[PDB]
Amino acid sequence: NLAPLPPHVPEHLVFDFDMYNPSNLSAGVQEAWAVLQESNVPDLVWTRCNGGHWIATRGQLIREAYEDYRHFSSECPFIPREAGEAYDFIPTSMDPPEQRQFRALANQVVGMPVVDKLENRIQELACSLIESLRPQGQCNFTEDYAEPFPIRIFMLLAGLPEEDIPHLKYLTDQMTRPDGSMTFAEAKEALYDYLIPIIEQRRQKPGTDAISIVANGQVNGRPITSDEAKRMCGLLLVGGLDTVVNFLSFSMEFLAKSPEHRQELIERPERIPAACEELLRRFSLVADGRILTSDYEFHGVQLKKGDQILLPQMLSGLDERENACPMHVDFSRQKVSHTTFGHGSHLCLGQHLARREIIVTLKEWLTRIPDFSIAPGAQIQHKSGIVSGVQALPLVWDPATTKAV
Ligand code: HEM
Ligand SMILES: CC1(C)[C@@H]2CC[C@@]1(C)C(=O)C2
Ligand SMILES: [K+]
Repeated sequence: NLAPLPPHVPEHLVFDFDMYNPSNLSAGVQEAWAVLQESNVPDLVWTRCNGGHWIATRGQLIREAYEDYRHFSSECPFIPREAGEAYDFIPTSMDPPEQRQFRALANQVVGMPVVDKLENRIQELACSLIESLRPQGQCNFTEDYAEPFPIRIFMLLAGLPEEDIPHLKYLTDQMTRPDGSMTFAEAKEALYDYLIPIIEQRRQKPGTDAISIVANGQVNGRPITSDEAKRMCGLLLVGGLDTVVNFLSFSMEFLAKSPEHRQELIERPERIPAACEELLRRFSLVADGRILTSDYEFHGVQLKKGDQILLPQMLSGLDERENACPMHVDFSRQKVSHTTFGHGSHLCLGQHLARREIIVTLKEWLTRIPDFSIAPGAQIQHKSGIVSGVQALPLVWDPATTKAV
């Protein structure tokens, strides 16, 4: 259903793309979004779906807008509008200058030095999951690896019990791919209800877990408030539970369908980090945006104060003006251009954790289960939203072709 076109939006710029249910979804979600880059589609279009909003369709505009926080504010960064208005996670809902003191604190719980200290446990968990799967000759990848591997690591980092995963995962998914049972505001209220007593507990009796570190932290040398600590911890949980989880499934679906790409990584393992970057480009998965702070003419188009603009991080790397033959996965691609982890002052703080999780997965899986395929018959379905994903990924292999390490 289509919101009436506002007076200021030109009719020739209308392209009614629905970011939560794109027309071409059955072709694969990145393909469905890539319809925005077909030959006669402008660089900046308006969709009347999901309340009405702009979409930048090309890397050049996506990058420019993410650099210009004075015109394109993160105070309302999600479509639809009621989700963006309710969204108050820190640091994402803040612009410079005030955003930066909170980044610095977040970076202390998810930054490179923390990832270094988690390295052994990440390795161990990946190995244990894959060894337990190996003799079985099949798995449901999304439930059996893509979910438990990154999520258990996050719950370890945060000092949260694993049995809380089903509830937290349900709430996080309502924020990014809602099934309709909860609004964003209701899912956020429920995440905060979970965190409130845990934050108070850990301010009274600090531990060394991520929640204690945020809740007792300072920002530019003054103490964080309880409310700030909640709004930061909520975001960290969303990052831990609904990013890498989805990305792994796109990457493994691809590797299951492409024996020659797996053979490349089996024959030349040194290539894994490069392969991780090219998969992060091809199977990019996030699309959020910004709100106009004022009336502003951008690339010949009159934007009005309060308009929302979706700036899909997914699209920059898929743009043939950034990467030739963008739908082709080439592990030797010379200049891998992408904004998969975002761009500008909100560049992902979890990207070092994400890459370590991805590269360990590829190394440890291909080492033990070098040969596998999609279960015969399976019609793999994607789902689209703020973070896109894979509904189910049934894999099979012959245990005789596997290796214990
Ligand atoms: C493949 C995995 C990941 C992708 C593709 C991803 C992508 C993104 C993108 C696109 C943004 C910027 C959003 C904006 O500008 O509005 C971002 C921000 C952030 N992400 Fe990641 N993310 C991933 C993994 C993680 C993980 C594992 C964590 C935490 C455990 C995390 C924590 C953060 C935080 C805290 C921010 C906010 C930074 C700020 O606003 O200054 N992300 N992520
Ligand atoms: C868009 C994101 C991937 C980024 C980290 C989690 C997420 C859903 C946000 O709310 C900011
Ligand atoms: K808001």
